[PDB]
Amino acid sequence: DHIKVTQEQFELYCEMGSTFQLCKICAENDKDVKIEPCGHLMCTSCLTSWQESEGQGCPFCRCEIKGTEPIVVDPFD
Amino acid sequence: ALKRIHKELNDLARDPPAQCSAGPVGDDMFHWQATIMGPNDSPYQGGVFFLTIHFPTDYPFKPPKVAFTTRIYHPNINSNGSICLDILRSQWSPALTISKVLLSICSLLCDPNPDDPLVPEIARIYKTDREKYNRIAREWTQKYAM
Ligand SMILES: [K+]
Ligand SMILES: [Zn+2]
Ligand SMILES: [Zn+2]
Repeated sequence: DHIKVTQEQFELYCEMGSTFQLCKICAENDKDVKIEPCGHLMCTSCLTSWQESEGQGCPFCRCEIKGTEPIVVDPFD
Repeated sequence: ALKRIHKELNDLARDPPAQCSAGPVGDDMFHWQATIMGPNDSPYQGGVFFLTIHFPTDYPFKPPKVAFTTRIYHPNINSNGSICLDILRSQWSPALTISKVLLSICSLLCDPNPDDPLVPEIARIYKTDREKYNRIAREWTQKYAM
């Protein structure tokens, strides 16, 4: 499943000094995984480090993870 | 942790919080300082409060440690500047920005959580005589925060 950054997403993140595709937890890797039902995007090692740290649920909202969908984000450029 | 701390510093430059600032002390990226203006809607109005922020090596999977430097009178903040706030312990999530932490601390100055106190005697006064609590909080602001 491929997600393409839109122009407005690209503008938004530029104004914020970043990119949409960047994982905002580590600010290092790009987002590779979508958490369900909430839909928060992050990289896999952040999900892993969160659980490894005893963190509960989704690293964003701490909601139960009912699913994890691999994804690929195509930068706007 | 470095990459995340680095983006936090950029985010504060891009979008400076209202009545809040933070940044590293000297050459150590893991020890920052913060300032908070006492919210206008509270007994801390007119005060300027200084805080320390220490990022642990496993940040952001563990919360930063945040404490007041400036003395303050408040049910959730003790004489060592320790802050009882849920997002700094059990409610922490890695996605919280320093900016949101500071804003949560300001909300806590406006609206204390006296049923989960760090200083019981202050919480008791807050729950019972609010006019008195306000009076004392202002005097402490005036004494140590101005
Ligand atoms: K930096
Ligand atoms: Zn990540
Ligand atoms: Zn979530």
